[PDB]
Amino acid sequence: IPCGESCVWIPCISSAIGCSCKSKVCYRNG
Amino acid sequence: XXXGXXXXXXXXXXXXXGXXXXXXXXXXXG
Repeated sequence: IPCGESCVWIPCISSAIGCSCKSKVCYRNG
Repeated sequence: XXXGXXXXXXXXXXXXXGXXXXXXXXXXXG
């Protein structure tokens, strides 16, 4: 699930809620 | 959790499946 953040320029700040960079977009659980 | 990247100036490399890092990203258990 996309978390509302991309990660081309900079890693995912949404890592704080468990999201991570996949294919340019921050996701958790698809 | 984590698992997207991070490092804070190196580190990571996925931990070869095992995660790593901490404050600066990585993941694993968390």
